[PDB]
Amino acid sequence: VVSLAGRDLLCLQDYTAEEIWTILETAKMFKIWQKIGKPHRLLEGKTLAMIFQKPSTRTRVSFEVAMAHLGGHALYLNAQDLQLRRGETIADTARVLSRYVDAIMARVYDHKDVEDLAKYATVPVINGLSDFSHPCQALADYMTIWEKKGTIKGVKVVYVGDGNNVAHSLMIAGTKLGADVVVATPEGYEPDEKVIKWAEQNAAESGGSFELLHDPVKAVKDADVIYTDVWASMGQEAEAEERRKIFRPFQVNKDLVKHAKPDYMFMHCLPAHRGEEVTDDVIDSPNSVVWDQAENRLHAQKAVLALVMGGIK
Amino acid sequence: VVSLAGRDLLCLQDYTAEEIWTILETAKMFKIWQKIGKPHRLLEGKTLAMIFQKPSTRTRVSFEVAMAHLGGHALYLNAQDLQLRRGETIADTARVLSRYVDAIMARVYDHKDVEDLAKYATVPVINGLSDFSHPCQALADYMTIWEKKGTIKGVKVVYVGDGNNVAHSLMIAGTKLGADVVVATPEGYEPDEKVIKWAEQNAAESGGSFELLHDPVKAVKDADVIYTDVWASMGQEAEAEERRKIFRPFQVNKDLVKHAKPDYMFMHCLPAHRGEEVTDDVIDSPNSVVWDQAENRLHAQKAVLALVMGGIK
Amino acid sequence: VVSLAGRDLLCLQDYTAEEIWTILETAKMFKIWQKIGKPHRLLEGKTLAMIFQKPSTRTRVSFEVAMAHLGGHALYLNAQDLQLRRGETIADTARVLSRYVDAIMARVYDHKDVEDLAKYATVPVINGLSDFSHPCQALADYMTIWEKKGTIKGVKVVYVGDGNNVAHSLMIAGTKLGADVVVATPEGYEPDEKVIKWAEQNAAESGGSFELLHDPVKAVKDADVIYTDVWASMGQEAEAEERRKIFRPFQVNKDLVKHAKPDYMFMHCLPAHRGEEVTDDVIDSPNSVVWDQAENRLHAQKAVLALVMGGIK
Amino acid sequence: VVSLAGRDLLCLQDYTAEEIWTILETAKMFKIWQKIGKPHRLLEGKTLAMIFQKPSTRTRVSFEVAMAHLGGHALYLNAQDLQLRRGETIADTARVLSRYVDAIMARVYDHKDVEDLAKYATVPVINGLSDFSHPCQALADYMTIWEKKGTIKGVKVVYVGDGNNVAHSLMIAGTKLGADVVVATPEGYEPDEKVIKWAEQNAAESGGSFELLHDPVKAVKDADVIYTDVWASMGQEAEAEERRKIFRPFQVNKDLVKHAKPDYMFMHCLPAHRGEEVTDDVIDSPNSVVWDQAENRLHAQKAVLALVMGGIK
Amino acid sequence: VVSLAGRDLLCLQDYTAEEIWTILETAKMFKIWQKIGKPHRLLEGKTLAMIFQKPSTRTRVSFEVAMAHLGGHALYLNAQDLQLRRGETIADTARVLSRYVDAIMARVYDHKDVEDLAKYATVPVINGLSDFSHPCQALADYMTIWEKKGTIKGVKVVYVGDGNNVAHSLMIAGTKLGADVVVATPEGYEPDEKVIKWAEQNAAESGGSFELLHDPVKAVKDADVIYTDVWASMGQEAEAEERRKIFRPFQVNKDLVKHAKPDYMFMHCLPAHRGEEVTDDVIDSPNSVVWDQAENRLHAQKAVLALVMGGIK
Amino acid sequence: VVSLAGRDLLCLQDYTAEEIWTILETAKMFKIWQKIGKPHRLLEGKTLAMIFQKPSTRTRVSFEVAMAHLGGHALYLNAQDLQLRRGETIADTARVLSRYVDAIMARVYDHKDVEDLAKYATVPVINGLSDFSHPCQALADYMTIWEKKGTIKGVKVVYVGDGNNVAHSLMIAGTKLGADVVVATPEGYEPDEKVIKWAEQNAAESGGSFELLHDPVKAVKDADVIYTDVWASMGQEAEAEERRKIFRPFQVNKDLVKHAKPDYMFMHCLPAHRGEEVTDDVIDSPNSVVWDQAENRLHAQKAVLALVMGGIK
Repeated sequence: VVSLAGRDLLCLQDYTAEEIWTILETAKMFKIWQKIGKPHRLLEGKTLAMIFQKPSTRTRVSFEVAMAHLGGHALYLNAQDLQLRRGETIADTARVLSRYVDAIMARVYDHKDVEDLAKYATVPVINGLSDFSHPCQALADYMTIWEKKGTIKGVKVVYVGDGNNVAHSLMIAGTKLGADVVVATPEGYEPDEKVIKWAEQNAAESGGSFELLHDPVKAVKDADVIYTDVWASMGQEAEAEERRKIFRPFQVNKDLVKHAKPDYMFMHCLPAHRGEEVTDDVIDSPNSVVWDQAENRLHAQKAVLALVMGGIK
Repeated sequence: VVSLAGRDLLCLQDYTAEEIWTILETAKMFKIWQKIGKPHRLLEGKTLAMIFQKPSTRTRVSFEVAMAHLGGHALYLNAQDLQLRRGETIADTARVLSRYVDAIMARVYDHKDVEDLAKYATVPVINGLSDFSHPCQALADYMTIWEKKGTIKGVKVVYVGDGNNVAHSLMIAGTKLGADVVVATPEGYEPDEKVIKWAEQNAAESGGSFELLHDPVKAVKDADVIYTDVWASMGQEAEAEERRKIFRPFQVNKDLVKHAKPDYMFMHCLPAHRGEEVTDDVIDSPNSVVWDQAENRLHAQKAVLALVMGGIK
Repeated sequence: VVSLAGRDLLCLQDYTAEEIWTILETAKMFKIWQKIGKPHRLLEGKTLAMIFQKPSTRTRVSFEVAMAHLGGHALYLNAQDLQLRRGETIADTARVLSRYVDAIMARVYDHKDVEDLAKYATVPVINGLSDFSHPCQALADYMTIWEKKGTIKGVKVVYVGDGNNVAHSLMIAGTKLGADVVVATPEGYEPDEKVIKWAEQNAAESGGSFELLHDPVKAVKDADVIYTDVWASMGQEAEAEERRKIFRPFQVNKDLVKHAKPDYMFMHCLPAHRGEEVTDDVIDSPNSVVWDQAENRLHAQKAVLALVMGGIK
Repeated sequence: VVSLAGRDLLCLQDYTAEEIWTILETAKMFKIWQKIGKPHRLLEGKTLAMIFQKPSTRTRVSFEVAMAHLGGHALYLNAQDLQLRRGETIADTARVLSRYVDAIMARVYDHKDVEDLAKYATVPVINGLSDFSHPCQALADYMTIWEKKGTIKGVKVVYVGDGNNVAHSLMIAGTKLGADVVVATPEGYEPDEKVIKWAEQNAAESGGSFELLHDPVKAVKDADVIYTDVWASMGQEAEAEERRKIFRPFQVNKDLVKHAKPDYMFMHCLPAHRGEEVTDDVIDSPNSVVWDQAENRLHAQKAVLALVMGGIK
Repeated sequence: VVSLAGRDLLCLQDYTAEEIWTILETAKMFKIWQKIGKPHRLLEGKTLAMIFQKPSTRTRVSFEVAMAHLGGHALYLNAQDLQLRRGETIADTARVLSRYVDAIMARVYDHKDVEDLAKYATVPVINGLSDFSHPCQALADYMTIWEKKGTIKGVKVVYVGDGNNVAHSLMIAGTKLGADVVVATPEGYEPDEKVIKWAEQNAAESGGSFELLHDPVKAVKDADVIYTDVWASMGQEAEAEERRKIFRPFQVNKDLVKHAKPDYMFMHCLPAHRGEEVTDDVIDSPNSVVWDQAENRLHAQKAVLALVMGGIK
Repeated sequence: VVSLAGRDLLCLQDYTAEEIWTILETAKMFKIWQKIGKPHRLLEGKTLAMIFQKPSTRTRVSFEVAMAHLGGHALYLNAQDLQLRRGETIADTARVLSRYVDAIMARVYDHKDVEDLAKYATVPVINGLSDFSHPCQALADYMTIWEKKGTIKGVKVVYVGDGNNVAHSLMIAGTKLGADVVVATPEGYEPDEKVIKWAEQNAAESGGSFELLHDPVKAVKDADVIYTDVWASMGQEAEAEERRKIFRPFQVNKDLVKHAKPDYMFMHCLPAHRGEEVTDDVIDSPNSVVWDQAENRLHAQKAVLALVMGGIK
């Protein structure tokens, strides 16, 4: 294990497999503490400023509950209080905030904002969701796979659907952890080339693999976990619901799933659009693991805060 | 007294008189603890997610202060973060939330929502206000009557004005507790028939009574407590202020009150529209009890949280 | 030092120099406690209701972090939950709130509102910002000057730009503390005459001085600290950016500053509009003290809460 | 309330109504503490020797759990370890035991034994069950009636079946508490005359009443609570199951019960012989209260130990 | 890991591999805590009623010591106090007991009794030994194999001798955990067909295997652990010591063992009948692991109590 | 004083006078702690397994109360749970028990059993009573003499009656402590020759003495303490009450006692058979000290547990 004291968590490609393992182990520990009822208020009086430039309840309550469990306090800054680059330069808000709080967690559209926030920060900055990546989710996801499957190594996890931020992060972490990851997406909707390049170099070292495809049924062959997420042009509606014809084939359903292992795990980072990317039969099939996966958002984030704030000096 | 560990509080007709008494006694106890300065952080590290689909400060601060006193933490979810049936099925948000928090308190329009929330919950669900009922208010109200009057039994409490959610709850509880309750409302504005039926069966058992009327001065005869609330077509304005001509006669004022006992108590669940349902002379007369009644919202809710979360197993 | 138990903090002209010194000393103490890592949860279970009628992050997080450090809890009431004089008379909300919380801190436009709030309160009311004054800022400001300069007495602090609320408060406190204060503003934009009168009577007693001027370069002569703030017709834009021609001469820049002492301190209460009232060269010059000044908002407010709530009886 | 420090609890006729009320109030308090999860280890290191001359699980686990909750320790002495008058004079075992433990609770056949035990004791002696009386059960019983019914005063509690030890105690307490008690038993099986005499003198003072009868249906008329217990010649079997013909008419069943109030409570001190003294329809009817009644054995005994051992001097 | 809060432990076929792993991990943790001397009284004031319908010291002291370590209290109910279906219906004793204690652990002959106990319970019920299964032993056993061998997966554990309750449980767990399990028994003495069917379906999923045989030397080939237990017609004696001729060939001895791996582990759940199923040379050979295995009964049960009682809500 | 950490207490001839003094001093200390109400839970979480092969309440409750006072837990194993050499070799039960508990205290017939128990133990073994000796009683006895008489040295303690286990131990300790001990017994009923030899060698070193006699009146001449115990063929009854004619002369009574010092102390280890070995006049004469002596069983054993378990390493 290694110290992460004072670190930022913008993107996992900055992390070594050992650092990402440090967080999963501490998280497993905290999860057990919690199941047996053992208190662990390790951050009394510590404060975490959560800046939300676009709502997200799962992230807001998982970070807020995580801090409460550790005895600290998360303040919730909204878009009606905190636009970033509007009433003051991002550098200035970072400077002042770092005089009051102990760590910042930002949920922002433009990844460059969370990056600017970190550069002038002085206090650890965590990325709860940007358009480029979602690290906290990957940690929860691989934590889940690790719990259920017993290992992350030779597991074929395949993501089907639009290549977005969580897709990026599933690639970066799994490939760093040694998993054989494959992503299948409609032709013009594949992950950013930079992260694809990343995924391949990462893969060499962890004897994992990465593989882009454009045919779901091929991708999902003999899969251990099938993962999906909501799809493109979010806010599209009938007035550009085009995502339907193109993405529709990718919908995780009874038939697609049939190509995976009998004991495959279905994952989705929520929210689900039952009917689109996934059907009732799947999310609710006993192969579904969406809730344990949701829960691990609490444990995993509980570990990164303790690790990056607790290691004080 | 009885355990309420794990129970939901959607409507008091599900509660026995003993269960409602359990909460009032624990509440009286907590109120005394508070007056003498004795701490009682019985829920350290416990979290309560408050979902507000429509604002309400009295409820928001009474639940939030109640949890702070017990050492726990209430997270406040707004309408800009949490519409219910919009970005995800109510069943799904209930499932995920119940993986993070320890109890949910919802303030929603449609009572069916709080009901759906409870069905998929796994964690206790409390109804802070729906269009059908307001249990937390009745508990505070009867707690107040119990304090001041010394008993709830043979007390004639009469509600005058539109038959709404608090009207429903005043009927359900008082009639369960043995009070002689009467509700007087303009002809087309009387409580839901289902709760009226409830009130009558309940009344048989607690030797109380219920009685619908349509003439305030008759209703308020020899009354111990006269209760009122804001009136109909809320948001009506001059463009359908019709509530004026019809409801106006019901306005609790110096003359109406004159028919009640000399030592009658005036109650209102706030907010007051001084000038409409009640006049300055009344809410501010020494017969008014609106503030002690407001305060008991803290003590009563402090008891239901401790009772339904504290009794853990 | 003196007790401030139960006091309100609407405006510092109500305070004696000893009372304002009591708060600065307690604040210095709390700042040292904090630097050495010594806990001081003096207000466990205490709650502070923050009413924001107009956003302000620096105030919101400084009060919220201050209460967390003391072990209490601040509830944040927004404009979407709490308009003041809309759904209920300010007297009524004050009455009910004072049945739940231990102190109220209001950020409101009309100073008369914070004044009405205090009159019906029962619980201490603190003014986090009104259009007439900003006491919490002056305390932080003079605390900063006291730290850096070693004294407040014979220090010439000069404010340049529109005479607003913070201008009012810089005058009232500095002049009460014995500083030689001067305010320079464009001809039709000078501080309220009432506070100017105040500043002069105050000055007699503390052998300080006050002096209105309309020429920045004269004002800033041999100055110890040069202070500025954002300027007039806020929300003006190009459609009445008139503030430009008139205020432009007042812009704190390399040349203006050149008239001050070599070791002068530049202060600004933030937010800064780099380019308008101040330029990059100044706020970022090593003479700038804007961040220590921002930080002292935490320590100073931490002292007023402890002082006005801690002294319980 | 009054001190019971150092007292013995052999029979309730030695207790005043105030003393029996002291124990019920302390018990109600402890019950609430328990429902909210508030610890109360008031007897750390204290030990209670339980002597069982004839098995009884309900008593053994209720006393043992009660002491664990208070942080003390109950040692369980069986008939294979402790016959009383066999290997040593009862006076001698009492003397030695009182050098080791803090209170003794004995479950013995001959009431004279528990009486001898107390005479040489030095340490409080509690009677968990003798052939003459069962005080701990009456306390639980009247506690239950008090909880459910709201008072003990004008409540008609009627016991039907063999007049035994619990019958004795129901008479002694209820009549001391002001209840209108009636006992109906087959002709040759009525309570001891001494306790019947007691019941009548007691009744005068508490405006209650007592009344022996020999016709169940008459006895149960308009009853609030109908109570029964197992019946005569225990161990009789077919070889003297005579109790059948004679007692059979007394069996609490659907028809008998029909004469009581609609909201009557059915009580039984357990064990039940479903089929004999009571039928499935009754013990399991929602009018049955046998389990809350069983539970109150814990709370009531928790109060007598705390009261008679806690009040140390 | 997963919550087991409120669960019963009658048979491990109800448990997922993850749930059984949750308990082993928590157990490993508690074992380390214990070796370093770190306290963990996680269940203060909690009580566990142990019902023994047939003696068993190893189980009685392991559960009793486990609860003492956690700060709770186990009450021991014997056959002289608690026959089940004798003086009262099993449903009734379950109801009353669940009003006093926090969990029940039963050691009974007929598995249907422990099943009935759980159905009317309200409080978690643990099966310490029935004629169908012994879950607590399997957990200890696989915990031991996991410690020593480093994994449970590809380990060939073979059980030789009468197919009884522990045989059932070794099959159910090992096969659920992925081990290659084989059971060899004399022709008419093989495990129940239902559990054999279970073992095979379970095996498919955990890439383990199961295999019934009737020739010990074949069974023990290349085995990692050789397990045995006492044999048939217990209480048989010379007057039906028939078990001798038939079972004798199965006796684990120097020769049989010789077919296993050099580093094989010998396990037995005790009591041993040195001379029958195993010889001095084996139980005492350095390949024997019977005591570490016995010890893990403490750690494993310490984990299930903490897990099923500690996770309170 | 000296450490006794990890020691066994089978027989006091293994102990030096300093070791036996270490225990008496620690015992005196614990007795004072207890009289002033000072807690001393020195063995939290520690467990003591008491194995009783033949009942004994005084020993069972003194060890059980002693452990409760120290915050540990004694488990009571009976003859219906633990025969020693029946269902498993004594070596095996010792091995397993020593994996669960922290010390063992055995009450067994055959001293060789307690000796075998200790040989395979790993955990301290204490002998609460065997047929050869009763160490815990001697410690209490000499503690008593030490308290009352002020010293043990030149005190003539004489034992009259059958030479049994306590006789053995009175000889071994007193003679080790320097007392002048004499034992008088009917001709064929004198202490084992081995311990008599012991007593004489021991006596040389502590300038005490030992002396066997067969005439009580001579023995009791000028005695400081006269000690007796129950007599021979226990279970004899009229069908071999022969002990009467032979032992009768030895009965401690008014006349015999008359030969002792005026301030002599009468001791008996209980149980007393008032009428046989001693008469009412003696055990109850103010010269009797049987109860203080009984009480010191608690203090003395409280010291050996703390000493042999507390000194951990």
